[PDB]
Amino acid sequence: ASAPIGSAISRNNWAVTCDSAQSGNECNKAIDGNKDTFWHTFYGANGDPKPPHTYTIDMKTTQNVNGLSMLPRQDGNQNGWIGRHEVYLSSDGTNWGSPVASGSWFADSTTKYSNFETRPARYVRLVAITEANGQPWTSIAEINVFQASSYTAPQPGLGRWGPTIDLPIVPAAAAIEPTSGRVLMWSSYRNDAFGGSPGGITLTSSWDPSTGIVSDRTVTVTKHDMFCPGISMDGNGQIVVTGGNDAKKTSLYDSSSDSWIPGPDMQVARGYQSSATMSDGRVFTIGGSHSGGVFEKNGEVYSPSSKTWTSLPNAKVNPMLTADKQGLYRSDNHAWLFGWKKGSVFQAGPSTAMNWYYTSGSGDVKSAGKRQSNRGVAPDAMCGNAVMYDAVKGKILTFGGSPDYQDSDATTNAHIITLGEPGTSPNTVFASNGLYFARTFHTSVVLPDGSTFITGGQRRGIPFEDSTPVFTPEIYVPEQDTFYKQNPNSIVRVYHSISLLLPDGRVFNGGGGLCGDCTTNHFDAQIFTPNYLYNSNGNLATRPKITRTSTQSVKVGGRITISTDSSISKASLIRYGTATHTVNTDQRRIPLTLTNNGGNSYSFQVPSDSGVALPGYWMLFVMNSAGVPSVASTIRVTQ
Ligand SMILES: [Cu+2]
Ligand code: NA
Repeated sequence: ASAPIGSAISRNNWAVTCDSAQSGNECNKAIDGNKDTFWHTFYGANGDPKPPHTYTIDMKTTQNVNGLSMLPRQDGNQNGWIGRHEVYLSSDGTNWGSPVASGSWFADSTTKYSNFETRPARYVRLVAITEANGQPWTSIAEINVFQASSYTAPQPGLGRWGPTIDLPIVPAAAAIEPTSGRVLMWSSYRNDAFGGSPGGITLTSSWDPSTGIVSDRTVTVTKHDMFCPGISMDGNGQIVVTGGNDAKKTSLYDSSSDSWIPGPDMQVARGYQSSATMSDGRVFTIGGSHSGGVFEKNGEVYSPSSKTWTSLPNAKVNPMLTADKQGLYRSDNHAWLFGWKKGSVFQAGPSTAMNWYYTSGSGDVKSAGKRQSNRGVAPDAMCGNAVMYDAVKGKILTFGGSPDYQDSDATTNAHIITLGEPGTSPNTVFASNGLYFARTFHTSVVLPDGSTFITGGQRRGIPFEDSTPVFTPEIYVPEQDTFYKQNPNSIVRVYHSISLLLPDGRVFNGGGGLCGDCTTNHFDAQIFTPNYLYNSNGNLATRPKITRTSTQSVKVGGRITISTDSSISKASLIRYGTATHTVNTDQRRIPLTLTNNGGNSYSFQVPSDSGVALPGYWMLFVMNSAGVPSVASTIRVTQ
C-alpha cells in the first residue's frame, strides 16, 4: 500500500469541475465518499473523447495542501485507470503554473497517491494525460486532498525541494543512462515487493528529465530478478548488475542501444555485495551473504572483454566483516569499495578495519588499519555512506550508519580518509564536528563543486518503518570543513531509498519501502535544487553554457578544449552514478585544472592514472565566478 503525508480535507464545501461526465458518472461521484460511485468521461453515445481529461476542485478556502489520493474504480473494470498525470495548484483558479507532481501510476486498482511539499492553494487540478491501457477514458471512484498542520516557507539560500515525480514502482535501485540522461530504476519481480519471488523478471521504470515522461518495462531477457544486487558501470560504459534475487546472474544494461543483455554467471552466488570498477575497466566483487547462501564469499573479477567471471580466492572477505549481531548474513554487505590505482580496490568500511584488495594473481588483501581520529576508533558503520569527493587528492568523506544493520542507533560520525599508494595506511581524520543529525539508510551525492549532499535516513534503523526520520538534509563544504543544513523535505526516505546526481546539477532523491502490503511504500522521488542554481533574489541564476567540445571521447592523460559563452572560474568531472541500499561505487569527482586560451576557451587534461579517472562515462560541468554550474556535457573516458 502507500499513504499520504497529510490529513484528508473535509469535502463539505467543495465545488468540482470535470471536462466530461456521463450521466450516472457525474463529476461529484468522485467526491461523495462512496467507493462504488465514480466519475466517468463521455463514452459510447456521447462519444469517446481522448485524454487529457481534467478534474478541478474548488476548496472555497485556502489550504496547506500536501497530497492527493485517487482511488480508481473498484468494480473490476480497468477502463479509465489513469497512467500519465499531472497535479497543479492555484490560488485563483486561472494561474496554475507548473505541476507540483507528475509521473505515471501503475495499472492496478489500489489507491494512487501524489505526495508533494506543502503549498497553500484554494484550487487543485488533476490532469489525466493517459488512461493506463491506452483508452480514451478517465474514471475516478473517490478523490481526496491532504493538508499539513502548518505552513513554513523554505528559508532563502537553502535549496528547494519539488516537484514530485510519481512512479509505477518503488525505485529501490537506480542508475543514470549516460548516453540518454534518463534515470533508470528497478524494483524486483513486482512494482512493490520482492518477497517470495520466482526470480527471472525485473520490473523497471524510467524518467526522462527532458520530456518529463515516466515509462515502465518488464525485463525478462536476462532471466534475472535484479533486486538486491551489485551495480557497477564498467570500463566500456555498461551497467553490470550482479545477483540479488537471482544470486548468480549478471545482466548488462547498454545505454547506447538501451538494451539489456545477459552476462556470464558469477562464480559465487551473492546478494547485497558491493561491486567496484577497477582501473582497467574490470569489475571486482566481494561478500554478499544476503542471497545464494550464507558463507565466506571471497573476491571475484569480471572482464568485459572476455566476458568471464574469475574467482580471486586470496582476496579474502574475512578482514572486512563487521561485528553485526546477525552474523555473516549482514557482516559482508554493502562494503564501501573504490577502484584505485593499479587494479587495486580500497575498502573503507563499514567495518572499523579498512583494507587493500589486490586483483593480480588469485588476489590478495592487505590491512589499511582502522577508521579513527583524535576522538577514537570509529565503530562499525553498516549503512553509512562513503563519497570520493576529490579523486585527485584521493579524498573520501564517510558518514552516519550503525554498528548493526537494524535495531541499532545511527551515529553522527563523519571522517575524511585520504588515500595514497595502494598498500599504504591512508590518513583519516574526523570531519568538522560530525553530521548535524544521526542517520542510517541515508543517501548522498557529490555535487559539481565537491560539496556532498546528505539526505534522508532515520535515527534508529528499522527497515520498512518510517520511524525517527530526518527530513533536514545537510551539505558538507570540504573547503570550509563545515556542515550546513538545507531546507527540509516532507517525504520520509529510509530503507531502500536512493539519490543520484542528474546531468543538470539537480539531485534525484526517491524510493523507500518495497514491502508489499506495508503502508511505507513510496512510489516516487523529489527533486532537490541546490542553492548554486538560484541567484541573489531567489530566482534561478543564468547558467554558463559549453558552446563547444574538442571531442567527447578521451583517453586518460588526453586533453580536451572547450569554448564557453561566458567566463568560467572552475570545472569538474563527475563520473555517472548507480545506487541501491546506500551503495554508489560509480560516482567520484575530479577537480579540473583549467588552461585559459583567452576568448572564453579553456583546455584541461584528464588525469593520467586510470585508477583516478576510472574509465566509463563522466559529466563535465563548468562554474562561473558566481558558482553557478552549466548542465553537464557527457565525456567518455577510455583507459
Ligand atoms: Cu533490501
Ligand atoms: Na464515489
